[PDB]
Amino acid sequence: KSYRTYSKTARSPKRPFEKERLDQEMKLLGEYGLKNKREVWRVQYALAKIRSAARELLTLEEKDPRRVFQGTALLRRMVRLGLLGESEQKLDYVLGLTVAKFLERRLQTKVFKLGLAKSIHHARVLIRQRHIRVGKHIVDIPSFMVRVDSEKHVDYAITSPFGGGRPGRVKRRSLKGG
Amino acid sequence: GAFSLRFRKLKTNPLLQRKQFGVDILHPSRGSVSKKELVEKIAKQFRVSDSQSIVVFGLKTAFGGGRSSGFAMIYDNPNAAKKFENRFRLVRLGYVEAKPTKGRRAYKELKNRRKKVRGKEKAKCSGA
Amino acid sequence: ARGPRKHLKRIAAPHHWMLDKLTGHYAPRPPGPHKLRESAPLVVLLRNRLRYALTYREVMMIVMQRLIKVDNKVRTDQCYPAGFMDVISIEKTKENFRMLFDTKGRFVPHPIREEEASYKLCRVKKVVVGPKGVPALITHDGRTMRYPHPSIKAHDCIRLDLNTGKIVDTLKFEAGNMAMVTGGHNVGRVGVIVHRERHLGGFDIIHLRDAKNNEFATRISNVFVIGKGEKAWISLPKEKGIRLSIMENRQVLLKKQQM
RNA sequence: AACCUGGUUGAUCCUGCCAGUAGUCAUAUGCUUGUCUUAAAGAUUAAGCCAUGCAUGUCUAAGUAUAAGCUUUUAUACGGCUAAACUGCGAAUGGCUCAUUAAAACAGUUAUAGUUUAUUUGAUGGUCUACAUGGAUAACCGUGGUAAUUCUAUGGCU
RNA sequence: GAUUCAUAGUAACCGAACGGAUCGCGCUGCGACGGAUCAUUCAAGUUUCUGACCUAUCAGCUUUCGACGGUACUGUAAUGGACUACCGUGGCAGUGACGGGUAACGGGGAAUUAGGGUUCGAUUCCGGAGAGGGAGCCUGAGAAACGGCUACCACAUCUAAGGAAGGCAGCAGGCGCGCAAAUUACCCAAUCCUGAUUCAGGGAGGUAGUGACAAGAAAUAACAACCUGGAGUGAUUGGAUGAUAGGAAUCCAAACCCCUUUCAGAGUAACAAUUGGAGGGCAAGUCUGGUGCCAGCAG
RNA sequence: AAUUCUAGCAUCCUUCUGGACUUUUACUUUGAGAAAAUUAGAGUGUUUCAAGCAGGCUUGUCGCCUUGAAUACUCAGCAUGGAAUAAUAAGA
Repeated sequence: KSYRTYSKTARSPKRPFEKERLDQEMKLLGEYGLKNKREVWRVQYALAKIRSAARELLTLEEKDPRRVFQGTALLRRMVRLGLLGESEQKLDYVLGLTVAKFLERRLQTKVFKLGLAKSIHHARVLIRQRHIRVGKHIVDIPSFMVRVDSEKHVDYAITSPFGGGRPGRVKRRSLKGG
Repeated sequence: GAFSLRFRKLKTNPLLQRKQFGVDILHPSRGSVSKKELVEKIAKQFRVSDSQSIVVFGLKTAFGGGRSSGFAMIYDNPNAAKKFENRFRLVRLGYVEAKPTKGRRAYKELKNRRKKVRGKEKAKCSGA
Repeated sequence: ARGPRKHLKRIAAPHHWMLDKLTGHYAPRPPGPHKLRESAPLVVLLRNRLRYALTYREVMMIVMQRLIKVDNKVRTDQCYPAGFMDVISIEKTKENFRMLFDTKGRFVPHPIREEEASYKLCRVKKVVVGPKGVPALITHDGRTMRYPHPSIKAHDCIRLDLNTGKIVDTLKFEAGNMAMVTGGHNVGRVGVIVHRERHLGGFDIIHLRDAKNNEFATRISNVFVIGKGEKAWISLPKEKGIRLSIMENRQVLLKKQQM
């Protein structure tokens, strides 16, 4: 009845059990500090939208007015998102993307890359416990993905102990208790 | 803790005898802003006569806190503001006391009984 | 079935109003001078274009002041179909709005001068003899002007006076006369008329040429003569009905938003 | 991701199915369940059957006021405000369901020189006691009938 | 594009239709209502062409009682075998007529990871049909109406036994069918609609409750110092956010949730993650007890 | 200069001032008209995201961006440029 669209962000692979596949996915969990195999398949699916878009465009012709429009819009996203570097703007380059390029751009890594978090796991806990101001307002969610002008901007939230606020609750219990 | 006011989307509306605009407000430290405190500050900004001309609604604090934004609507006179504005918006402010009506189910049960009696029907009013 | 439908639904509304999907199950339903899908009701001007009203309630509170007029006449109904080339006049503010088609294919109230807001154009649907052997035009608006010139034929516009009833300035329908499109794919585009094909049976079509030398076609029902070969009786909206390209409309828009 | 593994033989290469695997923004069902956002839900079989309550009514300066109604202003036809009732308009929209139905319906595409159209918008029109024609009907008052209903009769006004 | 069209003219016809016996604010303005013809608009009725699932263990259908056509009525809002008189003998079919089946309303669409396809579409929009089964009809611009009426049939209510009234495939709710589906809740505030209408009404519609049908995000820990040494372990102590419970303001038609900020709020972080497997296919133990072609597993 | 399209000249119509003739279609090209929702898709930090169609600048007050909400998609039917291919017609 209600006019609300909805979609599925991921889908499971055809083979359940392959030692080639399970090993290479487990590295991506171990590097970037992920909860479960759905978080990989999300990005697996998200790439294949962008990849199948370029695969459709690249078959045609460089002077065709569909490709010059829809290509330049797609390349703007990859430059904005910090996914493809700006030195190469060819549509061909989008194909040479991998899942490691997307997973380095999410906020788990860009905290750690920043280095405030120290360790991949710690960085996820800092995000979820209401620290880390991205731009103007604070962000609670690991799978954010940063737009490259915004990346310098990540900093501890004004509120909170790292930030310069009330020291949570447990430090007060020690301080008032003593 | 105080707050910083800064309006947006202003539209002077002489047909309706009122000015409409989104407020935007910045409040580091403080948790939210009450409308009784906001209507005092927006009065002295806009150089108004009477608080009762002004009426204010919406106000979501954004995610994180510090920032918030809402709607507002400065009339001229309170008597013009009482006419054109619906009563529920005024009531939160408290300019006008709430009107105690009877229930919707109770009112419906009168008129179906009122169908059955022709002639003088007004004995059904006291009977219900 | 069984009679005329009193409701219209959102989504089943016209797209060129640009009523949203949420925030209502139904949409306002406009019968008046103009058709349902070749008009826009007076509510969605006030709330969803001009931004005077917030709600459907507030439009009743505006219109029952008797502040809104159209064609120097007060229309009290909130769901009155105000269509192509109608003047709107509000006395408070002292500003007037002639409704034209935007280049994208939308209604927009184009603001105009006080002396210009007297007159308006009406393209004649046909010409026909009434009783006592008197001649009579009929318009797209559904007016019926009577005692014209013998000059005036079908498919051409006449400047009405409005302050008085009578006609003032004719126009002819020929090659080298300015012409806006009112419907179909090429709506909101204005160009000189190159040529028309006859096709003796049904549906005459006209090829015509934009001021940047783009050539495009429409049926004669959609075509609406403004004025002479270059120049125009009326004031035009933003872009003057060029309709620049898809990549151009991208480039101009994102260049704007960076400020 | 334009994908393939197990099973006929002492063993091999085939045809060939069976089984495995994955999806459903498809139902049902088992065990488990901390949080917030959005949200399908008596379709499948019984278009089977229904207690009770509710879902269609409506008044403006502008059709008709002698409530034996109200209200302070005090009006020789009529101060306003209004129950009730007559008149007008609506009730043919909306909502629900899928049993019918296979060039039927429906879809896109014509035609109406083969026609009706409340309303809206714009036109038109002296040509047939004229300082004003007629008599009944509610509500209301008096009064009954019937076990019982949105049953209503006789009598008197306008 | 095209007429016997518009329109004018001539000769008469009928009453069965218009040419205002109406109302408010203020020699004179404004608009409320009524009604005729002509456009106009919201429509509706017919109508051209093309398009569909299975079935030939359905091959010949249609007709004197309209089947195909012709003339002249009649009837309709108008065109028509739509209907009636006479007259002709046609029309459709192997490119599937006629008949049967559908666990068949049609389409816009949905699922399905090359391309081509296959299956689904009761269900948000647009048509269509129906209000237990059939049929008939009044009023009106419009209905063969069912929250209108008349009748039969099938169910069923009250009766003082003469009679009277009923139609939830509207919203809740109940019985019954089943593998299979929610509250007899609050309000017109939003969205629109009807009316004599700025004001009244609306189970249309919206808000809440039930809700692992479904879609999205992501807790169940992190970091230190103090054995394996070529970064991982080790309940060894150690100090550093919401689940929850109650305020504040905000939201709301009135509650409620979200988002803010608040006093309390974890050390086997007892605030304890389960569901299926471990011969092969299929990722993962020639482990240890019990059972002995038994019980059972096993797609 | 490649790649498009087009006028002439090797004997190439004309009735006029764009259409009539070239047998007829299919085919292909461009164009008309065809509701939205859904689908792909332009733009935009709903905190991310599924979504949604919003927003964004700013001590200025007839606020501005003469604000955005693009566009595609929708056999048979109507129209049109064209030299092949294939039907089809014919045979002053």
